[PDB]
Amino acid sequence: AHKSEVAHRFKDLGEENFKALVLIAFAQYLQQCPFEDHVKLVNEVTEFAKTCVADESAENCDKSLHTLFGDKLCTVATLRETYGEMADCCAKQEPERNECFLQHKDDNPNLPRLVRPEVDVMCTAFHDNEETFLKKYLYEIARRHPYFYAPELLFFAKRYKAAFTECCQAADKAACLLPKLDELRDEGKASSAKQRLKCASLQKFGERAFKAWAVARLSQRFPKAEFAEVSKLVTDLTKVHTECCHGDLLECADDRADLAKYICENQDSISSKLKECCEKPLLEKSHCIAEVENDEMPADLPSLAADFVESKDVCKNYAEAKDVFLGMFLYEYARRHPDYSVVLLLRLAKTYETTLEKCCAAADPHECYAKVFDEFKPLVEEPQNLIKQNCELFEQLGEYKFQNALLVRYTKKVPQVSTPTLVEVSRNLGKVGSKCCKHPEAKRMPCAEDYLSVVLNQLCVLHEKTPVSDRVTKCCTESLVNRRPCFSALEVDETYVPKEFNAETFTFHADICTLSEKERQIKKQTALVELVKHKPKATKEQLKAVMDDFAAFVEKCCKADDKETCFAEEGKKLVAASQAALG
Amino acid sequence: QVQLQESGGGLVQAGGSLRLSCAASGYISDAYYMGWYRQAPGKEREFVATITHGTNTYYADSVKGRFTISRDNAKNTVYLQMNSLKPEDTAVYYCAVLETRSYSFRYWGQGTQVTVSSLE
Ligand SMILES: CCCCCCCCCCCCCCCC(=O)O
Repeated sequence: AHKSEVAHRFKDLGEENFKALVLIAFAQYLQQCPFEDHVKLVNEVTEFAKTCVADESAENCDKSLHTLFGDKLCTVATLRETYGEMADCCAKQEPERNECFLQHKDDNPNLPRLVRPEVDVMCTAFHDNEETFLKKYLYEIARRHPYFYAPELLFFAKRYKAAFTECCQAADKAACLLPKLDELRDEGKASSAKQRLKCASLQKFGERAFKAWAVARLSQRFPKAEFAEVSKLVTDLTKVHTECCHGDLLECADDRADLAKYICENQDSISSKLKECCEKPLLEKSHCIAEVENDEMPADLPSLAADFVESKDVCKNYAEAKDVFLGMFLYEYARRHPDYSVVLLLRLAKTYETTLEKCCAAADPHECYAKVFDEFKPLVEEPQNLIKQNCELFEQLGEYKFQNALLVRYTKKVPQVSTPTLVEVSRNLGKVGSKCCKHPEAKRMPCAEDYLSVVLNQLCVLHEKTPVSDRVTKCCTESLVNRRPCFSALEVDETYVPKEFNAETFTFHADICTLSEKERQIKKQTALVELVKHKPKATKEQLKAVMDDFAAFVEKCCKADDKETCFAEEGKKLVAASQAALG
Repeated sequence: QVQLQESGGGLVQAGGSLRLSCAASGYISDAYYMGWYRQAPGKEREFVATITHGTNTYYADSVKGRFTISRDNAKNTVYLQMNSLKPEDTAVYYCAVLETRSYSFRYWGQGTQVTVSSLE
């Protein structure tokens, strides 16, 4: 919608962001091409933009960035050799050609696993050429997550750069740098899983359920706004999500900019925490708004019992506009409880809808739904207590031993799941507790909700491949709102037959003394799951003693001169003593 | 203390056999156990085989199934049987005496040399 599309986007983004967004885009489309080849492609597109910035009437400056990036994909000589069918996409005319490329993006490309180099090597290269160090970082991540939103990844690179600038100028760099890198890698993987789950849930459960989720979250974010303003923001927010899932980078960035412009031009009627966000730049504004803290809940709100319990003309409004009346109930309840999780608010709204659906059809509706608010209390106290109990357990045991507590609990919950899946789930949940128990209780539940939603979905899609547990399949075949309580409601499997003993499962060698602290813990936790599977009726006292004996067994044999004999003699004694202690 | 001396090492060809002996000049108590280490050219010291209790044998992965270790408790001599020798086995072979509870070194040997050469 401009005279020169490439010259305008270059001015809005600047040279810094333009180069990075083009680098991320090429790596996501052409995942198998080397790094230096993408660099030469970025500098060609970047230098062409500078011609249009100096004269918008120059050659090819009138063309949109889609067709300029499109035929630039068709300029590579190996197009058909590396990506067979893709070269035939180029015979199609835009827009029919850009959608042809989105098909070819490989979600799981055959590339080597990223091995983190030593701190000395990474920073001797970070100071050698700082811009090249960040470009390779973007190149290797973008071609392994082709659907990762590019400006989102661009913000990780800035945080990735701020760590190397700070950490590697301080003595004992690893104590500063490595925890910052592992923290990001976890948040980056969580961001990738969240972006994918937002799209998958939008298409699986329908646009109505997606809108209901946004109503609860935006009402928590913007409690001073009106239902008409919140309901409109939900429609536009869903419009942006529907467009952003299509895969187009520029279309998704433009819609995010439009919504950011509307919210910034109506601050006095939305929320008061946006004066700082609305002076940010084009890519920083939408990201800033999506992370804005909740505005102050208004003062002296009326009780929800008036418009939803203590009113004769209530069932009529439910039949007047069901989704609008329920939407008002979601809006009024969410704005007053920013400490509740969105899924929790959806349970209450679903419970309220289920009550009215049966109450109005009865003889006396008012006396039927008179105690509908009593049904909400057992649904609110359950997640409140669950978080409080586990945060006290985490504060007592620390992250590692807290994972071991979740390990035994879930392996006794469903022992049919494969061992690496239970370890991955229990470790990520321990990370969630380590991430959210730091916050006050008014922020613990919203903090844990987004992380727990993907963690249980990873378990579901992993267990979907090889179904072994009928209980896990049942809890996974539930609503996203009912999926979490389904797992927590499960008790220990009484009919689980213990698996036979395997010596190689509990046998350990001198190689365990060379891995890092993380992989070494993972090996103990893997044996902990297998120990529970073999003796599921074992008590917590009997398992804590074996785990404590395991720590001394690994600690002794790693400090010994003859580590080979130590792991063989002590392990042969440790297993025989543990097997005799349990029975 | 007690001295250790290795005997039986030399020049052998690939696929051949060789027997290494290691006699101690003193009584090896029921505590201490004896084993074998090797040091390849340009490589650090490496575990080979060890024996304790008189029947418990523990070998390294590279030599498992090819080397066999045994001890004559009354003769104060540990035996290392080598079969299906490979050129990678060319190293200085030491026999050592170690404590059981701590698994630490106590007595080191002088070290006999074994060189495995291709048939050519
Ligand atoms: C919840 C309030 C948000 C207000 C601003 C909304 C900005 C548009 C959101 C569209 C998301 C599409 C890209 C998702 C990437 C991400 O969330 O990590």
